[PDB]
Order: sequence, then C-alpha cells, then structure tokens
Amino acid sequence: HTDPEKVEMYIKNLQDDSTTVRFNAAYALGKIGDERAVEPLIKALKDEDWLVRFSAARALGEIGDERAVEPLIKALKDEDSSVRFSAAYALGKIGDERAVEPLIKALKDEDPRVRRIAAGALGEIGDERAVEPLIKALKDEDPYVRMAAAYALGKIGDERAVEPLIKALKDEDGYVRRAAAYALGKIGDERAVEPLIKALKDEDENVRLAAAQALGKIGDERAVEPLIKALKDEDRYVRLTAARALGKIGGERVRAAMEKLAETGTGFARKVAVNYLETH
Amino acid sequence: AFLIVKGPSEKDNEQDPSAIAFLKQFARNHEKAERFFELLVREGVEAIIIARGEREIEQAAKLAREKGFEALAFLAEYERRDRQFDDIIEYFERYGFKAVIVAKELKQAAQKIEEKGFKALAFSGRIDQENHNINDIFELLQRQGLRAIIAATGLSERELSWAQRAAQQYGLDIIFAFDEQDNRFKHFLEPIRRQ
Ligand code: NA
Repeated sequence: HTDPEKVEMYIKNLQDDSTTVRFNAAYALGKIGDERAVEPLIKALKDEDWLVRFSAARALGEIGDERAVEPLIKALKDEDSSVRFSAAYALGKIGDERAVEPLIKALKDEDPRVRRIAAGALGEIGDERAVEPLIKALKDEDPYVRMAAAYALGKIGDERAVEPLIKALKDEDGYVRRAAAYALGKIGDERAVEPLIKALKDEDENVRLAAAQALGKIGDERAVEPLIKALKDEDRYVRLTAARALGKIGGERVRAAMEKLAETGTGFARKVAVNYLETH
Repeated sequence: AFLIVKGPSEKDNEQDPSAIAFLKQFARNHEKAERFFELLVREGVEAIIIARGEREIEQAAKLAREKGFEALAFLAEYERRDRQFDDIIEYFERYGFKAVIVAKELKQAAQKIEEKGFKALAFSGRIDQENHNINDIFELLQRQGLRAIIAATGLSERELSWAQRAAQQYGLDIIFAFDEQDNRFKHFLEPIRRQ
C-alpha cells in the first residue's frame, strides 16, 4: 500500500542536514507520487546541493501536479545544468502550457542536453508556440539538439517545420537527418516527398530507413519507384521498411510495380511483390 | 559481482559536494568515492558501453570509436575463463577505454587486478525497492562528458530497456547493434518517459 507513513517520512528528510538523505528522499517521493509532497519538493528546488535540486525537480515531474510548473519554470534558470535539465524534463512530463515559453528559453540554454530536453519537452507539450523556436534549434551546433528539435517538430506535426526539416535532411549529422526524416514522416507533407526521395540515397542506413518509413507515412505515390530501388538496399531494415512503406501507399501504382517484380524482380524485391500480390 | 577498473592515469574535492555525496550510498570510504569521483572527471568519459561477457565488445568499442568518444566499459561477466579478468586490463590496450565496470560479491579478488597497476573499486548492488536511485550515476557521468550510452549485442530486453530508460531520464543517447524498428530511437521519439 502507498501508506503515508513512508510518504511523510521521506518528506521530513528533505530538510535533513545530510545531502544523501535529502535527494534519496526526493527520489522516493517521485516513485511514490503521493501529492502531499509537491510543496516540500518545491522548497527543495532551491536546496544548496544541486542533486537535491535535481532529484526534487525530477520527482516533481514524477508526481505530475500543476503546482510544480511555475517552480520548475524558475528552476529552468538554475545555476546547475543538471537541475536545468531535470526541470526541463519534469516540465515536459507535466506538460503544462505554462512551461512552453520557459522551455523556449531553455532552447537557448548552454548545456546541449537542456536544449535537447527542452526540445523534447516542447514536443510533449505540443504547443504550436514552440514550433518557430524549435526551427531555430534545427541550427543548434549540437547534433542532439538539432535532432531533438526535429523530433519535437515532427511530434508537434506543424507544417511550418516541413521546409526547415526538408533542409535538415541535408545536415552533416545522420541522426538529425534520421529525425528530420522521421519528423517529415509524422507531419506527412507532400513537400517532403522529393527531399525524402533524395534522402533514400543517403550514406546512412538509418536516414534511408527513416526516409523510407517517412514516405510510407506520407502515402504519396511520387516515391513508389524510389522505394523500389530502396528494396535493393544493402541495409536489411531499409529493405523491410520499404516493404512496409509500399503496402501503405497502396493502389495500382504499387500493384503494377509488383507485377513487374513478380515477373522480373529478383532478391528481396521479388520476395514482397508476390506476397503483396497475394495479400492485396 | 560489481567492480570497475581504471587505467594507469597520470596527472589528474574541489567545488563538488553533491557528486561525491551520491557515490557514498555504494562506495564505502569517504575518500574511496573521492578517488573514484576524480575517475569520471579527468578523462570525461563520453560513452558507456554495456554488454554481458566477447566479440560483442569490439563491436561497441568500434561503435564507441564511431563518434569520437572516450568510452567507459560496463558488462556483467561473472565467472573465470583465463584472460577475461586478465584481459580486463588489455581492454585499455585494445580499445583504449578510460574505465571498465564489471558486474562474485564475496571473494572479490580485486588485488588480482590492482597488482598490475590498474586502479579498481568494489561492489554496488542490484535490484532495490526505491531506496537509493542507482541510475543517477549516469547524471554524474553526464556532467563529466557522458553524451551517449552504447549497448553492445546480447543485452536482455530488460538491460536494453534499462539502458534506453537511462538514456531518456538523463538526456543520454543510446546506440544499439527491440532494436531494429522505431524502438532503436525510442529515447529520442519519447524524450520524456511514461507510466
Ligand atoms: Na549501473
């Protein structure tokens, strides 16, 4: 049982003079989630030790109470980058729209993980206010931010990000390109079809994997033939993805491209043409 | 078991009370953790390799050498088999690790390793009912350059999830070797965890 005997016990250990007992009590508060711990952890958001601030920030997002937003909103400006991350993580876990503008500021942080998690947090909130700032994070020097901004821009699904993500399919890092491809797949814009088709000729076996799945999500038929040559991909999963992504873009355009592969197809391209022409 | 190794080092408390404080739950002496805190700070380990026991390691070490990372090894490895324990020190020679963690609670023949100029530690612990969050070592390592985890092949679906969960909760990347569909980037698709 979630008995309050342990709850209020760790709660009183937040004012303990031992750092270890403090944040270890904050972690138990997050794993318990009993809402009688919101105010004690809000006071712990300014503990002299950063980990107690980190643990209390994380625990506030674990309880999921609206009263932690504005405290965590101020905890975004914490001196310690881990507390800034934990508050930005917790704000994304609470997902209150009050945190959008602070997380937009955390998109301009210095820890490339706070900006990374502020992006991910703004993706969970899904507030269209965060679209334009996330587009600026598609130019952040850290790839994990560019990639997390791309993932967040696709989770928001706002069309404003399409062309910024289209130009993010030409980024030097393959992970942000993996995200920009996955993002444009979730947004499902017809504009991204031609750039994702060119992304099917990417050196990264993951960008080809996402761009294949993306074009399957978009369901556009301009990528039917670019997915046929993707069925001859050296990466196994890009081939299987294009097999999945072609069953999505159904119709005769894929059917007529299957009967030419049930006749003149070889390898894995023949393998799914017969199986599709079986299960139309 | 549970045991970490350390290279020969060279030149190496400061303004860091909460980090050594988090080591105290598992580390024994107050200067024990204090020396193993400076372990993470100097080299600034940027990658944690997770495995079990052998060709799996050269894949992840290649994958650790795949992002310009000064990695740190971690794996199960339980019983003896020649080398292994002896080759723990050669991981630093072969793969250039900055530290290797090996998961024998008793016996703990650590002097078998630290005899040949290789610093080591001791135990830590496994499953615990929310008494002390062991996972926050990733956060202390994150401040010391840990930008990504790298999961070698052979990890169970729990260790895969635990490392991917640790990738979520600490803003860490994880690289695989579920590991073939969208779950290969679940920590990025879902940056914030769930129920
Ligand atoms: Na561990």
